[PDB]
Amino acid sequence: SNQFLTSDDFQSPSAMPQFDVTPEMKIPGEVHNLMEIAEVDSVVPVNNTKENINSMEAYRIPVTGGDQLHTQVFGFQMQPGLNSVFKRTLLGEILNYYAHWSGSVKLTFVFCGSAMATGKFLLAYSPPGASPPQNRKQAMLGTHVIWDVGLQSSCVLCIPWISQTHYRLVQQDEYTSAGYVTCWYQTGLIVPPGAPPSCTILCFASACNDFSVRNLRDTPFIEQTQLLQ
Amino acid sequence: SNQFLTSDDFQSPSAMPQFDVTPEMKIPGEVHNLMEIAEVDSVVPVNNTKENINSMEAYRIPVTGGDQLHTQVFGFQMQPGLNSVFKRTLLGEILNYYAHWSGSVKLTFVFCGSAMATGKFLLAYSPPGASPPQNRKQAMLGTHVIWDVGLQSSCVLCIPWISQTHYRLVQQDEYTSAGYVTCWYQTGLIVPPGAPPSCTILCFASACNDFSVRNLRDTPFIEQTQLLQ
Amino acid sequence: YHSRTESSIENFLCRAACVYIATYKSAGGTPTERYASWRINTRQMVQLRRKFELFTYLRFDMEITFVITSTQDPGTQLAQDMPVLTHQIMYIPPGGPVPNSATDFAWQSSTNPSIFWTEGCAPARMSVPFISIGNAYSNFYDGWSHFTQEGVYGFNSLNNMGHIYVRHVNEQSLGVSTSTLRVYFKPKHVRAWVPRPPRLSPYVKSSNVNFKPTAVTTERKDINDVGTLRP
Amino acid sequence: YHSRTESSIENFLCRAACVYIATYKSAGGTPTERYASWRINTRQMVQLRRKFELFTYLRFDMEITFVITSTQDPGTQLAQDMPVLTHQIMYIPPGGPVPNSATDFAWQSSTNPSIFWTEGCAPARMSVPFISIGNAYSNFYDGWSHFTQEGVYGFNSLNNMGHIYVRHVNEQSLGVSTSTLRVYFKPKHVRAWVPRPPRLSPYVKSSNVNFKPTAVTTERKDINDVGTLRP
Amino acid sequence: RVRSITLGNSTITTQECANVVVGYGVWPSYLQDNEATAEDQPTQPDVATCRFYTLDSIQWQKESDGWWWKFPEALKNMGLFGQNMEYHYLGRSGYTIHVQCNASKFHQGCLLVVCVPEAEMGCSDVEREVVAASLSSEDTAKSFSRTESNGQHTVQTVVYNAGMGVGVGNLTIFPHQWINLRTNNSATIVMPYINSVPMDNMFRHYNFTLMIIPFAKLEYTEQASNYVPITVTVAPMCAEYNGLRLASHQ
Repeated sequence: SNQFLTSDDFQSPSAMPQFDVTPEMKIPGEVHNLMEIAEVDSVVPVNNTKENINSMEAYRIPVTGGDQLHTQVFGFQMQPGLNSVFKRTLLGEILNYYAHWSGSVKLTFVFCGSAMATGKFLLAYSPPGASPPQNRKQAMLGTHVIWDVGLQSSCVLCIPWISQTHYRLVQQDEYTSAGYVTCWYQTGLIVPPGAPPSCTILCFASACNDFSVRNLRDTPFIEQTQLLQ
Repeated sequence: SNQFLTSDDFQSPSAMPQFDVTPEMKIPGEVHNLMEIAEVDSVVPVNNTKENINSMEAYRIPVTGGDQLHTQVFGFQMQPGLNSVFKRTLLGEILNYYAHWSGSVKLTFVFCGSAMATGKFLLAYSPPGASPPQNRKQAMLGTHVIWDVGLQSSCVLCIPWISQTHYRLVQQDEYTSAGYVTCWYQTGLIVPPGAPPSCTILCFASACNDFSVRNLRDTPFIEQTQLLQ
Repeated sequence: YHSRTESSIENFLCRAACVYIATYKSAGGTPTERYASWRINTRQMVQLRRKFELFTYLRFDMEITFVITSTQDPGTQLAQDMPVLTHQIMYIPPGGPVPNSATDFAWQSSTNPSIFWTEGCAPARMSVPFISIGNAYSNFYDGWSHFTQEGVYGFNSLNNMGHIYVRHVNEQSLGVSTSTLRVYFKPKHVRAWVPRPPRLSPYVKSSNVNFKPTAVTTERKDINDVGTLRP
Repeated sequence: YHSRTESSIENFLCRAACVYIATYKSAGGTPTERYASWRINTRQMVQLRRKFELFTYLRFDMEITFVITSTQDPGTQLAQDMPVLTHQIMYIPPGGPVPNSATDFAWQSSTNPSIFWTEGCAPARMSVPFISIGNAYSNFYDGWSHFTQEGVYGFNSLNNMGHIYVRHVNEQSLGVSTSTLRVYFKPKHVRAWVPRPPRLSPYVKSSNVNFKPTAVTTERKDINDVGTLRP
Repeated sequence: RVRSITLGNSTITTQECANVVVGYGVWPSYLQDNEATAEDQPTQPDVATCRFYTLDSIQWQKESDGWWWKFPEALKNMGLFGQNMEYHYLGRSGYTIHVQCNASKFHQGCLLVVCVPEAEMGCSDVEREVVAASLSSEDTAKSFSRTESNGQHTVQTVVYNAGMGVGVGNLTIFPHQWINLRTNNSATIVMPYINSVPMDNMFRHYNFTLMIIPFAKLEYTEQASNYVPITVTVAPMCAEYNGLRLASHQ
């Protein structure tokens, strides 16, 4: 009509015709899709416990050494964008720019201990309509891998995409409809005389190749509204 | 739209259709580009020292004869359009009509002495990020030609185009980012009995074939604003 | 290797320029401010005069555009609802009937091309071809108008482009409406010959080349005086 | 298998956004509120600043749209019937004459492209190409403006897009008409390089990257604290 | 498997066979014809500037937070490459930063070695600006801090915001490598020349910043040497200039 849709692509007359643009040169690192920024790993703040968030201690998962053998290392609700563990990483900063999302999440746990240390962890994953495991025996009968840190230093754990519908809303909280990734002590942490007994795990989350987003909007993080000065 | 851009080419209905225009005849001297006016040499006012500008003495570079052998003949900052030496010549009157410029400058120094006179001058050029030479020994180690006026009467000195970016702003003054062209006595000026001891040099500046301008605007020289009468 | 299309003669001499701003009323009084008038000459505006006087002989069509904005005059007897203002812009071809005042038969002459324009839409535009007995216009004329070296030194030459006259068509009795005309002249298909040097001295009047003796450039301290030496 | 066209760089950085709302009157007083002015920078609006600061180097054309709605001011001496309001929007190209106030020659400068728009129809639109000596704009500049590490830490860079100045063309004597401009800026043909992390700390000013130390994420009860466990 | 690298007739570095990171996917190269705007020829000093400039070693202690060097100021005094930064006007160079540590098998820790293009940094005081003396030293590192810096013209050197106001775990977006002392020992990143102009003056502009941040802190028992030396070695690649003149300054 004779209206102005703000979401309407139209050519306009150039204000400065007869002007030659500077010839574009080859700059390395061209981006064509926002999903290429989400498919890189970013360090996941798993230890966000209100006295670590203002330090580097909210990136290090503590694995103490001694006699536990039945307790938990960590655990979180597997939903990027709304969970505090994931909403500030590169994947969960791009998901907050969109209202729908669909795809897999790839986790990677790196054991940052000494080469003389040896142990075993049970990395369990629970499905979306399922309760978090409460002990190591319940987590064993679910979906688990055994990460023997004497043999491998990283444990890549890819998480499947299970939903009734095609996409999934980012800003909503369907409790008990996302999945949990917990980790349990299996053996402990065995060190020789001279090695430090306690250690550190780091987690890295990214997207996969089947990832997609839809329905762009404004990020919840920026609250400022008035112009700067 | 239904607007009026002043910089918009559109055909209009002819006020006088049915009128036959006078057939154009061959007039010699057709101009197709403004750069053809800039590629002619114009006499450069090098001696503009506040008591020569209202005379012809602001075109003649004095070369006195006697015992100097270590002093300077002249020297200027090599930037056409903003320097007072160059902003009123044909090249620097066209450059003031534009905001960007790019290309080489060709200088020519003609020794207007008698045929019995003999001497040598050192014509040094300094690069844009470089200090003006202070004596003849500093100018020798830079970029110089030796102009022996007994052999040649003119010394053509073309100046290279060095910049970080593609074009260059005309009305701005980047100090120590333009280059200096100085001239030093090498031998003196040797004359037989009967020849005049003092002489005269004239300078001629133009553009080259790689010259270009951009972003037309109004000349800084014309200050009158109200219409004539 | 760059491009030289920015400094062609078409791209240097074809920009629209406001060359004339006048005002004209719509009610009585003296019979002079009821219309506007502009003899088409490229000498009253110094900025465009200097660009045209880089050449001796020029040849171009004209592309004139009129920006007419009106207003309501203050005082008593105001119009309240007034219909719409229609304006007549008449181009008197060189040697054509010229209006002494408003409501003159010259306005209704068929010979003088005219535009009737209603306010509220796109501005009025007209194009005039190269109108000369000669084969070009001349910015300079080293000569005289009559035969035996008598007359004015280059003013009655065949460089006449005509006049432009603008008035209100309405018959408005109550209230006065003051309109302001802006003329945006532009040459098209310019062909220029014999390049001349750019002028140094400032202009004094738009009928001459008269001047006062000015310096060739701006002064400096010494002959060997480069400037500042920041480092 | 889904489609990834929703998160391309063109579909993520090309949405129109209101970046500047100003107002400008039409009668005298102080010579400041009679016109509007906006230096084109993508740093005053935080929402668009964060999207542009996911990249180091950008290259785009501009697509600016102006939504001008006027009103009649209260008080005595009202215009009753007022013809129509025409507005001039001038784009001063970088390094171009900039108006000190209204009715300044800068407005009538041929160099600064302008739009004359009459109220009651579709809004005014203009497109500006990539105007830089460099080969891209830079959202960040780890460096200085002058030579010897002196100057402001990245503010006089060649990232200048120009200004936009808007005024009333009318000469309105009786009555004041207050117009409000809305600028809907939009980039076209965006090409972006060197992806950067999204910002955590809030902004303080649109000339810096200054910040206050903020937490990396939001707190939780324990390391093994999944939330709610509805069942 | 212990292959030696000789670059120029001065330098020898010994290194095993490990993984490299090549830029944003491009190798450094020389400028072609349809890429420059300058009015002259580059005259690259290939015969003298391509060698290894091994900087001084830093001590990774238990309580250290991180270090950064700004480039190309990090080679301002390093030999002939520092002379070319003096006696020229424009410059263009890629680099091959090689970072390696000497730890035992009884040490533990993890480093993140980032190359951040255009790492513009904010000040420790808002409504104020940094000085050039607080951005970088000429050859020594600048330390991040655990707590909040509070100076007037300094840099906000808190470690989890990386001096740029971002999350420190998201610096993995730029070219990076992880030195995990359990398995990895060394890290080598090949940075190209990234700018918006083909050549810039390498006194005012900082092309990139090399940050080395420990994410898992260093632990050791009481027998052990209570530090791990981190040795950085920078080798310029395809360096070419323009604008021969005197040195300023000096």
